[PDB]
Amino acid sequence: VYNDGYDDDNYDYIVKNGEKWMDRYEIDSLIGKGSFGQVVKAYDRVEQEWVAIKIIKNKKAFLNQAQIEVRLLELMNKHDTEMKYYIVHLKRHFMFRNHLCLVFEMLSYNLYDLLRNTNFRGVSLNLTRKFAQQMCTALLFLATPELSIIHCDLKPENILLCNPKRSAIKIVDFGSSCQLGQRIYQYIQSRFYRSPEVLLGMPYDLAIDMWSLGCILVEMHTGEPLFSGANEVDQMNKIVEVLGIPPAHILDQAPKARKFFEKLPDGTWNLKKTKDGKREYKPPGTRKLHNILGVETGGPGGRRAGESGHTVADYLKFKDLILRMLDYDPKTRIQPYYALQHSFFKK
Ligand SMILES: NCC[C@H](C(=O)Nc1ccc2[nH]nc(NC(=O)c3ccccc3)c2c1)c1cccc(Cl)c1
Ligand SMILES: [Cl-]
Repeated sequence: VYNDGYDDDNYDYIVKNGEKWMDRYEIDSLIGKGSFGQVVKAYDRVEQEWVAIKIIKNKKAFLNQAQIEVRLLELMNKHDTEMKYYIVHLKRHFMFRNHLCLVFEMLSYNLYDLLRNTNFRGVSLNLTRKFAQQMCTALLFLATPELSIIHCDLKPENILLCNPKRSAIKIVDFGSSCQLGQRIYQYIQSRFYRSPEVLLGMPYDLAIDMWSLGCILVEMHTGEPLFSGANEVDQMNKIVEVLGIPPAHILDQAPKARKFFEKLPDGTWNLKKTKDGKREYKPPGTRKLHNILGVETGGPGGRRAGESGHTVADYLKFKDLILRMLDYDPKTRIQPYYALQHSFFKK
């Protein structure tokens, strides 16, 4: 028996359709599972609305981290400006049957579900621009000095539509987030969206979220992850195919440089030597975003040829923004305020 029969063997609450909690919430059903717990849909009798309840796993390490999440959600939800409306709203939280429960405003499907719905053809450049703009505005809000919040797990599954037929989005899952100067983990971010500084074991700041955004925006237009590594070695090799070897000044300070690269007597770096015969990656920097995006050939896979809103000029602007978001140097990587001034967003 776990938690007196209330929990399964993975620390999760065994959800039961129709259950009424605290003479207030009427559980409709389980609507998602993840590493930190479950999200159920529930009707709130007192406020008379549908809400999403995240039931955190009944396990100390999960509980203690989720408490950092709550503090951050409360700090974001109360901070004064209107940019705060890109962040999901925590309505309240309580303990129930030894689980921490967070009650959220109801939202629709995530950006991954949207892509799946197009059969991974990708969404239009116009829709991509709308998501990009909203996300940069969310990132500008997190960068406001009082908050200085690093999300740490930006990816299509954590950006949700408010309404399934409309373009407005919100960011969820601050379960791994921290504030600048309160960093506690080293292996963070989903692998495909993971930044080079984290791969390399280096100190990291808010710039890691802009790296993830760049990866996300390409994926949303092409339908396909930009850097789809099966593990860390493979993830760094895939980044290198597109962007080249990272600059000497970063690798010279990187504790995990030698997991992926080796230093030559001249002071320059290469990828680590591999078995004779064993070709697997394109040579450094020869997989061009120019071709992935199909800038001059009708978009990703030619699928946008002779469509409105997908001109060569449009694509050149989009490509420039993306490369500025995928700068290897977290100190010169484009910051949210300047990204919003990019010609890609001109009216
Ligand atoms: N890294 C995944 C973060 C998600 C997540 O979707 N969290 C949400 C937070 C707040 C929220 N408010 N409304 C939501 N809507 C849905 O979950 C949903 C599901 C299916 C179809 C429409 C909407 C959601 C979802 C998640 C999913 C499953 C379990 C957890 Cl513990 C977290
Ligand atoms: Cl969440």
